[PDB]
Amino acid sequence: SMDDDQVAFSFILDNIVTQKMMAVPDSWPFHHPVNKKFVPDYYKVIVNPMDLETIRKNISKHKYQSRESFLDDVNLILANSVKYNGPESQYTKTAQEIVNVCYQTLTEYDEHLTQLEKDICTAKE
Repeated sequence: SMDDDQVAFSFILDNIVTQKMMAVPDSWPFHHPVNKKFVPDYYKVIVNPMDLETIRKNISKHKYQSRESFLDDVNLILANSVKYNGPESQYTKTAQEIVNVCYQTLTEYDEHLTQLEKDICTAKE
């Protein structure tokens, strides 16, 4: 957490969110938790809400020690959209672009994230 490997790892994840996932066109509705004022039934239907701001807060708190836990929350954003909006909703297509560019960027950074993950895991000993 305070160690530089965790901080460097969190920094890379935050940059994927801000530079790539939040840059997806029309992605604003995913940037923050759903507003109940405009979507009144949302929290009755979706039991485990997730959004990009919540992911960034988790990164800031160093919640993620590897990409598997990060991806679990990223994929939950899409899972909720399929359930709430439907599999062919414009909003679900946006969520899929967000998820897709996240995976693509992780791949571009693989060798580097792999090293940080290994060292973070090593230090947990």
